[PDB]
Amino acid sequence: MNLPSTKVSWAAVGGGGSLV
Amino acid sequence: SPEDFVFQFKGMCYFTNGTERVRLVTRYIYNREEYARFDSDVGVYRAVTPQGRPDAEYWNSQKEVLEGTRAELDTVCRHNYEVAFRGILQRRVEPTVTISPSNLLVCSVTDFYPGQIKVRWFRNDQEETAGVVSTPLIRNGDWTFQILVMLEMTPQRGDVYTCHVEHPSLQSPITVEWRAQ
Amino acid sequence: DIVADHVASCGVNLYQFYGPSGQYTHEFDGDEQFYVDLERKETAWRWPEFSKFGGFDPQGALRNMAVAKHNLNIMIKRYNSTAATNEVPEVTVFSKSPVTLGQPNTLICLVDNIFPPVVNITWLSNGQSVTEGVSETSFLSKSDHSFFKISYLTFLPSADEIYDCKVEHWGLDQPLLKHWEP
Ligand SMILES: *[C@@H]1O[C@H](CO[C@@H]2O[C@@H](C)[C@@H](O)[C@@H](O)[C@@H]2O)[C@@H](O[C@@H]2O[C@H](CO)[C@@H](O[C@@H]3O[C@H](CO)[C@@H](O)[C@H](O)[C@@H]3O)[C@H](O)[C@H]2NC(C)=O)[C@H](O)[C@H]1NC(C)=O
Ligand SMILES: *[C@@H]1O[C@H](CO)[C@@H](O)[C@H](O)[C@H]1NC(C)=O
Ligand SMILES: *[C@@H]1O[C@H](CO)[C@@H](O)[C@H](O)[C@H]1NC(C)=O
Ligand SMILES: [Zn+2]
Repeated sequence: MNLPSTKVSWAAVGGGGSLV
Repeated sequence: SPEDFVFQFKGMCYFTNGTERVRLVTRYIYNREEYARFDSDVGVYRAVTPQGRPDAEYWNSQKEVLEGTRAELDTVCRHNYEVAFRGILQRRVEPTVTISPSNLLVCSVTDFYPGQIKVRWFRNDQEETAGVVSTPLIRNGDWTFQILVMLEMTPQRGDVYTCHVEHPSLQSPITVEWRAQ
Repeated sequence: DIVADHVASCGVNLYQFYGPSGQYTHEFDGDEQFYVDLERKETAWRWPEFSKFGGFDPQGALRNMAVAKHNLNIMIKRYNSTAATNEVPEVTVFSKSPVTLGQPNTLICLVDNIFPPVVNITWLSNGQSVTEGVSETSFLSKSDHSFFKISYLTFLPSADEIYDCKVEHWGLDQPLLKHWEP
């Protein structure tokens, strides 16, 4: 019996900030 | 030192009174800061910090995502408990009890599971309350715990010391005696 | 802190830029039930005894790691490339059970307060590196989101034995050497 697990939700693209 | 950036997702299940009260909290973490979360007691995703707002709004707007996460309280938490946890909770590993002087007398209670345990010191069958110091419960990492309990000895070499241990794996308490050579 | 009789993580999904590398495990009341080795793509058990409590389709972990990778990249930008802070780990060494000459035992090296989750834990017998009989846990989670990791050394107690656990971490000024006090 394979156990169930929570799924990681896929983040929304673009939400502010800038790479430094 | 090399730079690093860390992401952590924790699908946590909290159980109380068997599975009568269960709560699912999925945590989205950047480095060590949780920024978004789904709490089954809340029912929708919430931004924990400003950086999680884009996701909370996005995920709550996706029917499949929201309904799927709401269903995890049962499909993950409650079913994992049925298939695996109920059995793990029945796991019993009897502790090994050994006494040796280090004046302090040390009672080493090792290799037991679960972590709930009660260790008491007795001197000539009189329970000792003072002069007793215990280490915190020690997690070995291999599904066993250990704990050490020290007792301040008296000057009388004739005194008989007994370490009394109670644990769920024991029908009867384990008692180990020690007396100077 | 949430109050409960028992707590499980189904599961702990970790992914980091350094490497990059990830980790997938399920924990119950603080111990590792199983993990998915992302390299060989198999669900495995550091303690085979627990396989009877259920298997796991590794593809679930692989999918979650791909999503984790996507999320990390997005969060780095949202947080303006704020790097992880290297915390100072805490090390303790102790035996699994009372030591008796000639009776096999195990030395345990606990490395607590780990962050980021990158560390080298090795064992030294009288100053020399020892690899035989060494094993370790995964990075186990903590509520403050740091981690702890335990390394094991099986050995035959002998007179004149000398053991040290050596820990390398970016949060330390220099490798930490913890001597086992029998
Ligand atoms: C701890 O949890 C138990 C078990 O509760 C039951 O199992 C859970 C997993 C959930 O599915 C619950 O919905 C479910 O009730 C609690 O005991 C249960 O309490 C309820 C309410 O008092 C009892 O219901 C009664 O059932 C009888 C017939 O059996 C009816 O005639 C009554 O009208 C009423 O509906 C239920 O019997 C009882 N079951 C058990 C296992 O004892 C318990 O209350 C809870 N403890 C605490 C401190 O919250
Ligand atoms: C991120 O960078 C933006 C652009 O410079 C700045 O306005 C904002 O205050 C910063 N906040 C963080 C750390 O996300
Ligand atoms: C761990 O050891 C490897 C191999 O020697 C080395 O490349 C790396 O820098 C070490 N990491 C740490 C945290 O010191
Ligand atoms: Zn169901």
